[PDB]
Amino acid sequence: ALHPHDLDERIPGLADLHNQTLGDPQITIVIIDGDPDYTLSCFEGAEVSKVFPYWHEPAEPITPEDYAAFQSIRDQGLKGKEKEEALEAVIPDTKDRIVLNDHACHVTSTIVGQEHSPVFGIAPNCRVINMPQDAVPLNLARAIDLALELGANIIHCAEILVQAIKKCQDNNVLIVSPTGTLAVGAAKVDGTPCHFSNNNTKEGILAPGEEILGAQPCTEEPVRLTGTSMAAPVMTGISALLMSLQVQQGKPVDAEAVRTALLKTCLRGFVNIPGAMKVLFGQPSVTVS
Repeated sequence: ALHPHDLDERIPGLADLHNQTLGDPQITIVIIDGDPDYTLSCFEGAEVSKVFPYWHEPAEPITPEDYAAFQSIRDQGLKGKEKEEALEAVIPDTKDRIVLNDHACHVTSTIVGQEHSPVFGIAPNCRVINMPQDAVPLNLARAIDLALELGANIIHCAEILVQAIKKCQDNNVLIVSPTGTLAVGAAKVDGTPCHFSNNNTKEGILAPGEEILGAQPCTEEPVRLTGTSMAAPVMTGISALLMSLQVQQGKPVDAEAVRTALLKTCLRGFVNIPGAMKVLFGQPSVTVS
């Protein structure tokens, strides 16, 4: 393991893939989520930039104090109604945007956090564009059309929408989305599916979604979170690494090859980097077909 990663032990083949690539700046990931905090050191040296949807009215920046309030409530481990009442007591008007922006920090750090920082992401060397949505199907469709125009190889999300999704597929662009295109479910620390983890089966893959380490706004201290939307960025990173390797070998980026290699090798099952590598760059067994 030339680049030890938190998930090496939970993801067979990750260390070996990291040994070959940490990503390529010709691979662009567009993240449709909240507004992440680019002052965090995990983004120091990351190829990150923000493109705000121009059709949104800009929202007021959220204070560090508001984030600290949210983070204190999380750190306390407040749960159902207790958590709701506490958020309402202190950040009633900003809690919803904070959830989204907090999620954006975490997801983005999982994908692109720099090695040796508090968050080492799956693909620290890929180009990442955040397209923040916190200022707000139609809107998502508009975001996807913009992401395409921005040069996305991968669009990470969360009738007009159905067509926008098809346009991605028709144009060699991978869509990654959590179950609640590559659908991603969440595995427990031991590889089995989390109970909350939600066509999901047909075109979906399981990945670690429990106790994933990532960044939170306004502080250098990382936090471990659990959910299918914690597992999706892991697959976005893996997918970007596999695309990076296509570029490394002089070959063209092929998003559908990456997607099918991952699915062919619990939904469709747990991510199998070694099997997918064999399909993409080796000599796969006919039995995989």
